[PDB]
Amino acid sequence: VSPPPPIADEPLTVNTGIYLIECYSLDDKAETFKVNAFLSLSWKDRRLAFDPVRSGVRVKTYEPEAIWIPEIRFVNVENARDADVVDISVSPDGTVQYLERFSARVLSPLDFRRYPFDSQTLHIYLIVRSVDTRNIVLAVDLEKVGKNDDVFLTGWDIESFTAVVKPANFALEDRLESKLDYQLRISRQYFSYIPNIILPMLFILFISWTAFWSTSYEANVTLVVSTLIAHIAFNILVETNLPKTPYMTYTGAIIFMIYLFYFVAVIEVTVQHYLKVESQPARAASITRASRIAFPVVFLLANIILAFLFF
Amino acid sequence: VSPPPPIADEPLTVNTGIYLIECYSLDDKAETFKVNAFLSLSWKDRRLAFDPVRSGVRVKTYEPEAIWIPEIRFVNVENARDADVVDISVSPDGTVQYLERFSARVLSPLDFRRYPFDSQTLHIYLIVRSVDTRNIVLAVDLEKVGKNDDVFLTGWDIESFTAVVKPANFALEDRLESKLDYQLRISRQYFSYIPNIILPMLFILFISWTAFWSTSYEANVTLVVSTLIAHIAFNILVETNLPKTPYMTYTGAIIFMIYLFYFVAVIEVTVQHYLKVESQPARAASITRASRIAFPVVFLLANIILAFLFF
Amino acid sequence: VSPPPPIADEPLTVNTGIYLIECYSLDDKAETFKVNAFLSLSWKDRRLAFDPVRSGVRVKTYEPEAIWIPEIRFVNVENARDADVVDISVSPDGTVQYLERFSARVLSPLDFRRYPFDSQTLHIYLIVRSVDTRNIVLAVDLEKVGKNDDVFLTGWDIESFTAVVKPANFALEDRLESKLDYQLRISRQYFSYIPNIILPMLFILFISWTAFWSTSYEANVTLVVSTLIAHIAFNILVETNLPKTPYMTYTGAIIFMIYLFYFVAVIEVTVQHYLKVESQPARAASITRASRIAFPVVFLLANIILAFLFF
Amino acid sequence: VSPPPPIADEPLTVNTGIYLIECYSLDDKAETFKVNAFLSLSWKDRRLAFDPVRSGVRVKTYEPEAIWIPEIRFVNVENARDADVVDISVSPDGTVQYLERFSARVLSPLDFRRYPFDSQTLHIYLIVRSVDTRNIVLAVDLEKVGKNDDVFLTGWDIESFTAVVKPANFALEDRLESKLDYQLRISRQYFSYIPNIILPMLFILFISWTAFWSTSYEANVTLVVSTLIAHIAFNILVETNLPKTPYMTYTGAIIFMIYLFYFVAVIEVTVQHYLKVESQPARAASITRASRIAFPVVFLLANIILAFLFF
Amino acid sequence: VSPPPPIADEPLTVNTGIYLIECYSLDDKAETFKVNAFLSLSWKDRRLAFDPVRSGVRVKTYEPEAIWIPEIRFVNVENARDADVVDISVSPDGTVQYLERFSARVLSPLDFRRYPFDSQTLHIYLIVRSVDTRNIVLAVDLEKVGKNDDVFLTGWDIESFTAVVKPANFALEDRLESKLDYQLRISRQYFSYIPNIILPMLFILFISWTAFWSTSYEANVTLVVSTLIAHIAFNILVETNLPKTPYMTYTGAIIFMIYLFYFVAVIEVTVQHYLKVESQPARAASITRASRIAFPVVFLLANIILAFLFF
Ligand SMILES: CCCCCCCCCCCCCCO[C@@H]1O[C@H](CO)[C@@H](O[C@H]2O[C@H](CO)[C@@H](O)[C@H](O)[C@H]2O)[C@H](O)[C@H]1O
Ligand SMILES: CCCCCCCCCCCCCCO[C@@H]1O[C@H](CO)[C@@H](O[C@H]2O[C@H](CO)[C@@H](O)[C@H](O)[C@H]2O)[C@H](O)[C@H]1O
Ligand SMILES: CCCCCCCCCCCCCCO[C@@H]1O[C@H](CO)[C@@H](O[C@H]2O[C@H](CO)[C@@H](O)[C@H](O)[C@H]2O)[C@H](O)[C@H]1O
Ligand SMILES: CCCCCCCCCCCCCCO[C@@H]1O[C@H](CO)[C@@H](O[C@H]2O[C@H](CO)[C@@H](O)[C@H](O)[C@H]2O)[C@H](O)[C@H]1O
Ligand SMILES: CCCCCCCCCCCCCCO[C@@H]1O[C@H](CO)[C@@H](O[C@H]2O[C@H](CO)[C@@H](O)[C@H](O)[C@H]2O)[C@H](O)[C@H]1O
Ligand SMILES: CN[C@@]1(c2ccccc2Cl)CCCCC1=O
Ligand SMILES: CN[C@@]1(c2ccccc2Cl)CCCCC1=O
Ligand SMILES: CN[C@@]1(c2ccccc2Cl)CCCCC1=O
Ligand SMILES: CN[C@@]1(c2ccccc2Cl)CCCCC1=O
Ligand SMILES: CN[C@@]1(c2ccccc2Cl)CCCCC1=O
Repeated sequence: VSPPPPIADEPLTVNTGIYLIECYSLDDKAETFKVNAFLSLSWKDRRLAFDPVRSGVRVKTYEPEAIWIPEIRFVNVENARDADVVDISVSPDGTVQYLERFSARVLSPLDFRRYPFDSQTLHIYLIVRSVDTRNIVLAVDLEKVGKNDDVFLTGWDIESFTAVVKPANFALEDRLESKLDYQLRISRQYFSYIPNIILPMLFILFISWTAFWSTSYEANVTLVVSTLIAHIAFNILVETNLPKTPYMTYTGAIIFMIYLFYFVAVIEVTVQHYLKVESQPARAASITRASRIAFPVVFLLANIILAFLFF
Repeated sequence: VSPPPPIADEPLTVNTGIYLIECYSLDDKAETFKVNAFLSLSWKDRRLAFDPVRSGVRVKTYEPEAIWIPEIRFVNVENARDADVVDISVSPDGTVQYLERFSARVLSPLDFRRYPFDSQTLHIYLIVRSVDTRNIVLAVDLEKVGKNDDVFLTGWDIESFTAVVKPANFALEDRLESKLDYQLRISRQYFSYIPNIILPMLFILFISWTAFWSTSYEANVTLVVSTLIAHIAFNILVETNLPKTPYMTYTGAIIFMIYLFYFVAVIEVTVQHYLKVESQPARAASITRASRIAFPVVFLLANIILAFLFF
Repeated sequence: VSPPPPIADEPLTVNTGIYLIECYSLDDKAETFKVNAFLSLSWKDRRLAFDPVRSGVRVKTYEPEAIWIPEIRFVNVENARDADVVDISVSPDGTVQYLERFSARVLSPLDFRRYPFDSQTLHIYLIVRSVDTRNIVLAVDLEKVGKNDDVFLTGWDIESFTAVVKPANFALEDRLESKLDYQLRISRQYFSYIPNIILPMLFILFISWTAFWSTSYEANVTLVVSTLIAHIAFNILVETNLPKTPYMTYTGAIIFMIYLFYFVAVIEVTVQHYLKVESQPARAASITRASRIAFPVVFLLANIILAFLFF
Repeated sequence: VSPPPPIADEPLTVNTGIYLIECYSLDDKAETFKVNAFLSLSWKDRRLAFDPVRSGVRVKTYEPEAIWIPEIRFVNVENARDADVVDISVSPDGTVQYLERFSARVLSPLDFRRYPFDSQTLHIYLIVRSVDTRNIVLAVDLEKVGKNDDVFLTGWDIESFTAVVKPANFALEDRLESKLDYQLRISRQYFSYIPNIILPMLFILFISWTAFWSTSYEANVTLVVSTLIAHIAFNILVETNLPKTPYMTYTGAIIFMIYLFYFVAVIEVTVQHYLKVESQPARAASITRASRIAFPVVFLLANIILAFLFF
Repeated sequence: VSPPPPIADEPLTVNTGIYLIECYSLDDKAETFKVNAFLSLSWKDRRLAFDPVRSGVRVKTYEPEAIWIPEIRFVNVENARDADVVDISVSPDGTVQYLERFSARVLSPLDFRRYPFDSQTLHIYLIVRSVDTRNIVLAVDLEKVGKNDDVFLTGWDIESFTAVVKPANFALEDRLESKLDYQLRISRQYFSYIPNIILPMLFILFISWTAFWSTSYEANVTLVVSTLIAHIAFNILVETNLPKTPYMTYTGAIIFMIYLFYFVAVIEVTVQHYLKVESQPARAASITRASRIAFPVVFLLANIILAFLFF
């Protein structure tokens, strides 16, 4: 239990590898996911070397307390991960192969700008702090980095899991720290949002537009106000599935714009009635006649303009 | 505490058995259930053999630290299960009988396509990793696999609990791994969904169709829009009890279709009024007269077509 | 730490007693409650006997590790209970008095058929597994079974706490198991449901029936549809306080029936208007006149019939 | 580790003191709060006495395992409190000063009758069980009982924290138990309920009363039914912030009464229309004219009568 | 394991430093956030001093049990923090450098008066209790106080993290206590509240004001009551995101005021109809004509007055 000293003054390299067994619980509001994975570590501790011939074994086993093991920690987790050591195997030249299975709740932020058509890059950061008698550095053994074929992140498609090979070394409170960037890349499954949120929301909007083929204020006011309410619901529904971003989300813009198309419609519906009461069904009907086209056209127009600004 | 070595080079076979004591908390959104069960392990460690005559006992007891026990783990769990060792009993020939009682939260995905008339196969996967001095293989002792008669999974009927006898062996990071597939088969209890969701949803739809026996736009608009709102509620209610699937669920299709039957009805209700205002109660009433049949018939028609595509 | 051997071949009897200190968190959806209680155990381990005269003490103390203690476990709990040993007292003849204070979350199912006028029998099952060198059997020391006068289960009245004196012995995976049935009997406090759910729900229904003293379709449709909506709310409110039962609950029937009385009312309201438009205020008014009596009488009739089927 | 024996046969007195550092999470539905406090214990164990002169120290330190410490426990907590021993200090005459810092979730019931103008007395009960070789009794060292000035119970005003000096001694399962009653006295902060619940609820009610200055059934029905719905919302909102009491709460009565004033109003609104249709605007208008006064006066009357029965 | 004694009678100074790694879960209702940080401690324990020349090391390592470490605790946390010791490094003069990584849930109250345009000062209080053989005092090593550049508090902007250098010393139950005030300063990200809550709420209000350009009571009542309902929703939405303050929040005032502008509008809408029925379209229309200006002007007026009182 003290770090393997340098036959010189080289920094000690620890080889890391993560193999995801489960991803689950990608919580958008909290911006967390839960992982369940193999962590693999490898470094040379010459003090542990031995003879295959004399000792008679090709490889020797140790319990974690027996030998020095590098204090590797995750940077962006809620709590210290729950780890369970699975195997420590030393080879004759003093090469250690560490293997734990852990579970942690990771805290990587998401970009909601293109929601629900967004993609994310999840981050799991490995870090290790250098000790007083030598510098420890992390490196990625690509051979030991992966994920099993089952790994299903409910509601998301998993594109890739890779590590940035080059550690970011830097100084944190006196000693030096080595940080590795594992990257889980995912894209949201947009399908459900279509029949659940987007279409219904459009339907109630279209239903509102039939007031342009009506002359009854007593009824138009009921069409336009009733649906505006239904819209409010969908609005609230959506913003309870989402963290409060300081930027504007796509679904948020669309949802907000539609408020305008309701307010303008209530205006037109009111203007039209104001005329009819003053005996002007002529002016009214010419406005009402334009609305029937102006709305769907300015809508299908502005949506195009949003999509542009967003994709 | 080191694996029983081979009188040859055979792999060491561990015999497994799971006996469910409780299933509970089948959470559809998270796609998890909680289990509370006996895990039973059995293998031969010849080093532990003894004489009944001399030693005077037909069977000897050991504490878990005393002997080597195979590191068996669950693949698809949230966290390492909580286990409590109940008994370790060694027989004269060096046969070990291990028995723990554990509880875990298992993570097996569900298929919602036929919801709420769906059936699921829950999976509990046992795995064991081979050590450096021999290969460990899992096997199923059917005699030790079952569930007690109480085991009640609230809201589900339990059909069966069996294991696939043949382990999937494969290589994971250097060493070989042996994985067993225990399978809990359940079918959802569809009853409640009938008076709680399905019928009410139909009733409000039928109530909407009485606008076809009315000439009052001021009222039809109130019938059709008011119920469309009630429908929206049921829609939201249902989609908060369900994970966001990238496929279409039965209840989801039915619920989405009904939106169309609301939008078409608002159209007809509007068309009819447009005629009456132009003085055409003739054309109107002939359309309105067809609707009274076309709707219920196209509905009862399309539902049949869905059920088909789904079952 | 090995079981007291038989001066013969009798099974070892352990005397149990549970004394509830707290019940709390009766969760209807989950069908669990949380308990906080004394567990008391007593058995004879002759090896522990001693002389009062020589040893000078009337009774001797031991720490749990010092002596063999029977592995007693709860059958229907979420996780192994949290226990804290309070006292172990051995008397001269080798009689042990064990006493722990534990807390567990128990998993006993409820019957909702008569909800909210229902009563439940909660179950806490003690179990013990026989060891290889003798059979262990549980028994109830009634003197040590009870609950303190405070024990308040929020929202429920506690009728009784008793144990079934006769253990169910049976064989589970090789060895024999002894199971005791402690029974907590409770009845739901129905009062609040009256002003919170039941009356309001009736009031909105009665408010709907004033359409029978009206000839205005434009208004009846608003009365009947608006209240049907309010009803839907109460329906949803109630079914979020309740697990999804595969049987029909009382409140559920009542709530479902009322849907019918809304659908029929919308029919009558429509029929009446259809006549009036065809110039038939005569036929209309004779129907409308009957409704004013038929409804309240068929309602008060059918409710009686439900109560019957249910109580 | 065995209790200090009596130089006679006196019971051993343990002096207790609680000093709250944090109160937080007063959960009305669960009737729990969370505490974070100093527990202080003091008793005489003569075996521990020593000489200041020879030993050279005015006071000696011990680790909890070194000496016997009385098993003090909380009666009304969810789980055994988390404790962290801060200090054990023995004085020459064998006087022990124990000090832990703990946190627990306490389970004291609340009285909602005057909600939200209610006050509560929270209870923390210390208990200790007598051992076989002498009787232990609790007492309150007032000097060591208090709370820091910060202690802020979000949404409540803290009036006082005191202990009932006289322990309740009694026999529980063979041995004698000593129980102390610490009492945290709080009064609810009623302010927010005013602009959030009470006034809005009144406003929508007043808005409903403008139907008394209207002759339009088509509109009155919309005023009265629409607001009755808004009221239902506030009702539901309030009863989800509150446990289900078997008695009647103030806010509950007020909220329930208002249902009546809606049902009567719908009646009057209907009666008035019934007359007008029979050509009787005379009778109608005389009723409608009374309502304009009868309602506000019978309301402001009945509220006074409730407040009376409740305060 | 006993405190370093004074070469005199000076108090022992412990140097503290906190370096935030994660902030997350700022829960407004509970008034808590979760922290994940380095705690750094440093003090002189001369008993530990040694010779670099003889001993051959520039610095020596110890496990936490080996040496005396000051019992530093957080004042305002839910539970004793989870700590993991990262390093203990002793320098020849007996200077100790302690370093743990901890996570706690902190309990600092927020000021909602200017919500959602508010700023907060979060507090993390370190405390240490003096022992019987000397006084311990805390101090801030500024060099060891900070936060990494990632630290993202979802929905908030982080302005600063600093410590008040001067400890508050005071007496708590016999001994002296030293308390340090670490201060995390944050300002809320108000943006989202604009399109999500504030504008929608204004739009529905404006939509209500179109009743001033209408003469139809049957319709005005529907406009004004329908939107009052939508407003109620937003009100409820907002007050479920917020603790119940005994003071008035900005959003709360605005939301409450708007109720008045609904009640007055319903009055005017009623007054206008009352006149029209008495044949007075003259008086009506002069009132209605003023409203069209009075409302928007008294609104835009009063809002200015609130903003003033609040900022
Ligand atoms: C058009 C304008 C008006 C529109 C009206 C819209 C109405 C919207 C109302 C919807 C209310 C539904 C509230 C939540 O419903 C369910 O209530 C139950 C009561 O507790 C929840 O119980 C569950 O809790 C977990 C999630 O909270 C689940 O995963 C668990 O399995 C389950 O116990 C269910 O998960 C939860 O989904
Ligand atoms: C015609 C149709 C009628 C339509 C009207 C229906 C309106 C219904 C709206 C009801 C609002 C629902 C949300 C209530 O706000 C609060 O939301 C909080 C979560 O954001 C909840 O938080 C609480 O959770 C525990 C209960 O499970 C409490 O014990 C906790 O103390 C509290 O934090 C509160 O319990 C809960 O009261
Ligand atoms: C025009 C549209 C038609 C219908 C309009 C919408 C009507 C439906 C609105 C219903 C709102 C539901 C009120 C909030 O739900 C309840 O709030 C209570 C207080 O927060 C919940 O209390 C519970 O909290 C957990 C919820 O997950 C449960 O597990 C606990 O057992 C229980 O304490 C109840 O379990 C939970 O059912
Ligand atoms: C006329 C005035 C307007 C009237 C209409 C306004 C009514 C608007 C209806 C509001 C319906 C919202 C119901 C709650 O929906 C969902 O309830 C589920 C039940 O549990 C939630 O489930 C989730 O809860 C966590 C949030 O803390 C997530 O992080 C979890 O991953 C997820 O299980 C979802 O997050 C949550 O989005
Ligand atoms: C005329 C009848 C009235 C018209 C309709 C009445 C209004 C009905 C709309 C009320 C629905 C309000 C939604 C509540 O669900 C939300 O769910 C979110 C998660 O899905 C919550 O998120 C938060 O939950 C904790 C408890 O509030 C917070 O402290 C957490 O920080 C945050 O994650 C939000 O705080 C919580 O407000
Ligand atoms: C698809 N995931 C696998 C798996 C990998 C690691 C742990 C568990 C599993 Cl079930 C399944 C068996 C072949 C190997 C493989 O990749
Ligand atoms: C129905 N479950 C049982 C049970 C099995 C295992 C553990 C507890 C239980 Cl009460 C009940 C007693 C007979 C044996 C049996 O299968
Ligand atoms: C009512 N419960 C008591 C109690 C019993 C056991 C534990 C705590 C408590 Cl206060 C209160 C004191 C008299 C004895 C009794 O039954
Ligand atoms: C107001 N609470 C104090 C406090 C008391 C105990 C623990 C922490 C803290 Cl802050 C603050 C400093 C003066 C003493 C005091 O009462
Ligand atoms: C921005 N935060 C950093 C960081 C600091 C401490 C722990 C983890 C990390 Cl990731 C990232 C790498 C440069 C140093 C730094 O401040």
